Amino acid sequence: EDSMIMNQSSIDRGLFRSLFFRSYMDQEKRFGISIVEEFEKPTRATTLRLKHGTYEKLDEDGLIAPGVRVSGDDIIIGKTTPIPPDTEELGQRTKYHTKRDASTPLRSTENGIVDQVLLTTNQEGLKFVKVRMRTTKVPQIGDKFAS
Amino acid sequence: MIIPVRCFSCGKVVGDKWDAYLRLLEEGKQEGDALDELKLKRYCCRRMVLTHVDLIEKFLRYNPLEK
Amino acid sequence: GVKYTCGACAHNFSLNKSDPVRCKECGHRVIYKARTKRMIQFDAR
Amino acid sequence: NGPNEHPGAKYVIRDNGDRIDLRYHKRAGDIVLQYGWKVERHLMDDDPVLFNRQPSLHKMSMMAHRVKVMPYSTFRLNLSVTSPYNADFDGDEMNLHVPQSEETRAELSQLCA
Amino acid sequence: NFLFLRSREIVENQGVFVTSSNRVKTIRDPTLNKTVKIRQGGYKGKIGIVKEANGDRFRVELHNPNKTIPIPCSFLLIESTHGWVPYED
Amino acid sequence: STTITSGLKYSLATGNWGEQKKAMSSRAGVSQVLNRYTYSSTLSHLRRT
Amino acid sequence: EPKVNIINAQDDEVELMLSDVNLSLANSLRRTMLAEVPTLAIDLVEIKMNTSVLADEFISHRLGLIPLVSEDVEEMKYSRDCTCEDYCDECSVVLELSARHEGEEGTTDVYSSSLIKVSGPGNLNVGEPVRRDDYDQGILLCKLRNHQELNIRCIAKKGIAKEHAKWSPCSAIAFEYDPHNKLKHTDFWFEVDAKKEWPDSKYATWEEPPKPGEVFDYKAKPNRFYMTVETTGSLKANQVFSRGIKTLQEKLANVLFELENSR
Amino acid sequence: MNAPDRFELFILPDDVPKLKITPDSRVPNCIIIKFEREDHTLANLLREELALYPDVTFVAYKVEHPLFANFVMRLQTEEGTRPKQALERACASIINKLKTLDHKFNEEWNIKN
Amino acid sequence: ELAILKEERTTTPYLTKYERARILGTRALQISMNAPVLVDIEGETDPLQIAMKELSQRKIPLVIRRYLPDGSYEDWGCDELIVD
RNA sequence: UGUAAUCCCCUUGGCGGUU
Ligand SMILES: [Mg+2]
Ligand SMILES: [Zn+2]
Ligand SMILES: [Zn+2]
Ligand SMILES: [Zn+2]
Repeated sequence: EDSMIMNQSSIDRGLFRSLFFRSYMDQEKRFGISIVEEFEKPTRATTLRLKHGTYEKLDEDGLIAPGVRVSGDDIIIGKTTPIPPDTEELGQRTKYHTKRDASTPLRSTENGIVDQVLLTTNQEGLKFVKVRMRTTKVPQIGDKFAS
Repeated sequence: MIIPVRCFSCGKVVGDKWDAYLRLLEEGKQEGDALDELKLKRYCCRRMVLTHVDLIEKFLRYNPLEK
Repeated sequence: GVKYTCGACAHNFSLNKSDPVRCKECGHRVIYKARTKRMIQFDAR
Repeated sequence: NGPNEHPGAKYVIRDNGDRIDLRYHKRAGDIVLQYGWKVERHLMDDDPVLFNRQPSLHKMSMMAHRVKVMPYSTFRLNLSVTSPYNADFDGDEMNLHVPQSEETRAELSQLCA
Repeated sequence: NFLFLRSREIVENQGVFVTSSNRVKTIRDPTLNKTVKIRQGGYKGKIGIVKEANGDRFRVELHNPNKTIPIPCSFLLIESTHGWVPYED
Repeated sequence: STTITSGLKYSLATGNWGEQKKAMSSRAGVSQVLNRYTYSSTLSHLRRT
Repeated sequence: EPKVNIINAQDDEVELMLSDVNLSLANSLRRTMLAEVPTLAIDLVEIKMNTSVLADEFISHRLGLIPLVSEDVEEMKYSRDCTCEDYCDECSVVLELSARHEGEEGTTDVYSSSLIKVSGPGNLNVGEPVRRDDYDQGILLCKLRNHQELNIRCIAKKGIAKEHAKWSPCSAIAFEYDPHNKLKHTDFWFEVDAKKEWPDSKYATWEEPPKPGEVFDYKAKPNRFYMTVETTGSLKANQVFSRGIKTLQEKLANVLFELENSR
Repeated sequence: MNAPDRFELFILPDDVPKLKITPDSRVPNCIIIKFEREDHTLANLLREELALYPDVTFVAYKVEHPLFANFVMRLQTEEGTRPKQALERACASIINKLKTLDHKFNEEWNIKN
Repeated sequence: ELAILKEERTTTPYLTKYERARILGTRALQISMNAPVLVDIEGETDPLQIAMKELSQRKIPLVIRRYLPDGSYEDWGCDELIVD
């Protein structure tokens, strides 16, 4: 019924093995005269409503570095947007939420190696990043082939 | 992209015969005679060298990203 | 604090999260991060 | 065994309806089960499940099979049932629906088998 | 020692009644997100990162394939500033 | 200068061949994202009617 | 009762004829040589720098397929059976590769001859990548241009071809019996005449063709088997044959011990 | 994603016995043997060796599924002989055959070296 | 009024497959909710299997109420309906 | 004793896969 049998040893030797790249884009938006988004590693204290993933793979500038293995739901771009502070200045020792998280997580079903990170400026002069992820896909039961 | 180390079907090592194959073809030998001179009997091995396309010579023409 | 590489002349430098995104010597607008210093291991399979 | 080891469970539901998530519980071994609670265990062998392929032209396009857990990422069928489903293995996909009650399990095993 | 029991059967005070607890009967992982190396088992010498640290069963994602595996604490070597250290970090 | 620039860019970006405020009743799908899955697919896409 | 007769012998291939053995024994020997003789192959790659145009895992896969000399692999232990923390010298071999291109013109080829053995078991002849001669450069691994460098450290472990095809010592084992089809084990497709439409076997001269008046013999069994064992250079042909026999013996002895200890 | 580890083809778990024997009561003097982490290599060898013994009246084996590394063998001997003794005799006989084969190959290789 | 007397019951005396499935499901659910079991259990543990064992022995304590189109109904005990 | 986190558009259009 249109199935086929493949040699496992040929697959081990590199038959029909391929390479997969996926790129992610993000940029800093401008909402007003001094309301800008920032690429940064958000902290559990100064930001609220964080993603359930892990932020420990981000660098100081909020961007992951190439060569780092990533898994699903990991944060590859760290971005925060400002929020008007609440009355928490009552008795909080500077530990009050002023920013909201807008980070970009890796897709839940995908994982791989960070291949190349690009940082530049858009037409408007704001920061603009692109992250490319690389993985290898080996043939297995269910993959589609054709003559 | 670059000559495979092992033949997919059986597993003979063909990765060390690319340079010799090119040298033989340079001297005017036919492809069949060149493959015979390298002791590639089974056609499963012969297709590996015969149908290989060398793309790394095109990737190397781009300026390296670091220095 | 973190290294960067220019996209044209491949010149290494660093930024302090306040400099304009630009290569210091050729003024290119596209720069790349440098590879991590962690260990990278593969299963050779 | 927890939600990562097969056979395992994902939730424990008390009588009042509260759900205990076993991923975020640090004292899973310190849980005692009382009669009448529900355990959302993993799918196991010989569980009846409804199996379906679109378009569902006739009533033989939805039939209930018995689960057998296997490696790799494809559903597997005896080839005799590829006729009622009008299915072949050149890329077709099929839908699986899990009953969630004793009554529904009995209906699947006694009517749609 | 006071417990505030509420029952739908009781109508008085919307079922709320106070009863002492003595008169009733019942009816931060410091190795998380750290590079680790495996020293025993079928994954000897593979670098990973610890993801789950409930207890005595650590979930470590492997850098070599794209998968995450459970592993006992005794099988790990946590990286430090001076080489590899066994499970005493 | 924004009129022509925005009109051309919008029509080429979205594929709706017309003015931005007359998106309905305009011929859609004229402009498509180039298929770069393989070389033959790109060549086929560039010669499609 | 079993007999062996060698036709051709070389360091890399032996062509021999087995006789007075069952077909099952010969096939089990072939299967054991193909997928159950332990060899040594690179199993972990630590990439300290790779600025070449090839992906890191591309080069890792290529490295794993390079055959390494596995003569004394019996003395070596399996990685999972070694009580040592991390890897010691008795369960792993460490090779290191460092390649670089100097000058602003030309292309540098990275060969398997550049793999240098750093550490391994004492006085055991294992780990060195296989070379055809003293002047054979070996398997082409990568290519580099100016300012591209490859600096890696590889660890070789002992395994069998069941786990991954890179540990297989043999390439292709030709196997053949009954060239003249006296046993009628196959039925020959044909258009006009089946005799002149099918090429003769390469061992057809080693057996007398059936007589025209001969009747079918229902009491006969396959008795002589012709098989050629080709190796990748990690192990010699005689070593492959002998170690396949020894592996089969060990498997049967393990079964026997299990039976005797079951009671 | 769901692909099992390759070492599970030959590495035996601690709790799994290598060799489980259960009697077959439907016919006299018959046993069913379940080999774990084995395949046609050992099975066919044992089967064709045992088929030649005059006191073995039935021997067969099957691999239930290619995705699981085990096989099950059915053996049934005469009244005088216990089947397990026949299995041991088969193992020892094949070992002797392999030993003499190795000796003869070594002699021939030394002669033709 | 709406109930039909036992002497004048005219529906089929057999357990239809829908009634069998519904009875088995309800009995299995009730057993899973710690209802008393009316048959001896040898080694069975599945509620559905216990329900089937009860049904085979005509020990299920349930009543089928079959609704006629006009609204009248017949009450049949599961112990008096013939099961195949 | 310092104790770790839970959340996601909509509309549209195109391109596809299985019949
Ligand atoms: Mg189809
Ligand atoms: Zn070949
Ligand atoms: Zn520059
Ligand atoms: Zn060791």
